[PDB]
Amino acid sequence: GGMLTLIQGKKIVNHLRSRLAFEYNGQLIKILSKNIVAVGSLRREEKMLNDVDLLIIVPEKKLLKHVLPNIRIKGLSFSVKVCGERKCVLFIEWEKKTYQLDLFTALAEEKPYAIFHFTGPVSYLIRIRAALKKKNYKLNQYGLFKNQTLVPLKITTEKELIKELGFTYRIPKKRL
DNA sequence: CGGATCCG
DNA sequence: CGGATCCG
Ligand SMILES: [Mn+2]
Repeated sequence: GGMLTLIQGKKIVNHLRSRLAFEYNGQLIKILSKNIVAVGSLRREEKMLNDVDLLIIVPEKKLLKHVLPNIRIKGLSFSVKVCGERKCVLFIEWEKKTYQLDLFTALAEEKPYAIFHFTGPVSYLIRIRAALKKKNYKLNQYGLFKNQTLVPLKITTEKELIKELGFTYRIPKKRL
């Protein structure tokens, strides 16, 4: 995959917002734009992008086996590099060039944890998770855990989650 | 099928 | 830090 400018990345994301679907028992089901979240370095507003990352919120657990393994993009030709229920890396054709598109899935209850994780950057997440680890927690893209048991937090949004964990909220571009 | 190498 | 996917 080639490099994208921030503007080029946003044009691709806007194009894909209405064009993602998946096959379920032989029927095409379109993914709702509200269930597609730009994440990764594009969400952090980096000037150049190595790839475009999209998080797909899956409303029902029964569909995880179906969404990414049967993912479809209207119009654009693409190839599958790797694909499973949780991560699918595609090489898409866009204006006569090939780019890397990373798709990730989160279930509804995981959404703020997934937004936090997939926004990154890695260095930011490592220091936050290291701090929680010393207090006997484990943080991942699925939830907050203590002794491998989910700790349910009274939060809905990524912002609420970051503050409930004990950290000041930073806008994505300022996370480092 | 698991060490290697991806993903944030 | 923590997790996902598959080449070999
Ligand atoms: Mn990325």
